Amino acid sequence: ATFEIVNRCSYTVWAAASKGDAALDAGGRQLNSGESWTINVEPGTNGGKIWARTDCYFDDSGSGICKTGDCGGLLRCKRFGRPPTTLAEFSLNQYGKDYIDISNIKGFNVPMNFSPTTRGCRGVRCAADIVGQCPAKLKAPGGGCNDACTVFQTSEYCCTTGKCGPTEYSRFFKRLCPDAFSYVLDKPTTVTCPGSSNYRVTFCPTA
Repeated sequence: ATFEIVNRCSYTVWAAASKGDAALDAGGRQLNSGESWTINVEPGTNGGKIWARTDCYFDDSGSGICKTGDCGGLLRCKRFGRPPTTLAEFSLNQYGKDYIDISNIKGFNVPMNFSPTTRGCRGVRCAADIVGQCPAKLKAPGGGCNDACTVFQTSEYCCTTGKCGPTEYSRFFKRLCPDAFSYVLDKPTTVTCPGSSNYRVTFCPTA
């Protein structure tokens, strides 16, 4: 499957793509404002994620650091990124269908639209100014808006036991972005697409 990743932000981002235990395609790449990078994701990929990283510095070997979404200091991500990270999430060719969503469970750093470029389903978007409106206690000093689990490490925010409910913090993310997961047990906003659909992830779709 192809995923065209487009940076419409006025700032550079370093896109990342991983399924947690491996990179998807090259795993990461710099996208200056306006640039597009198309990756190929193997059919059947389960639990894949794409996200933006901000304020990165990498040496000639591809090692360094980003202020949001850093994946073990690598330009080419092999693992998931450090919160806060707005997440485009997908599982492909799962009993014949693809499943996509956007999640704020690991916080928010950059607004995004995640849409199919082929027919059969709609896209999802979280493009509100979550960082600007972020509750004081969730503001990440390194940049972005942290989720409450990251900040407080409680069973209720992290849904450790699996019986958690919505919280004042999850409701903030949900109010700003109704179409993205705000906590682990949020009413699903996952979209079912035809198996083997193709997609486009756009950072700063509206601004």
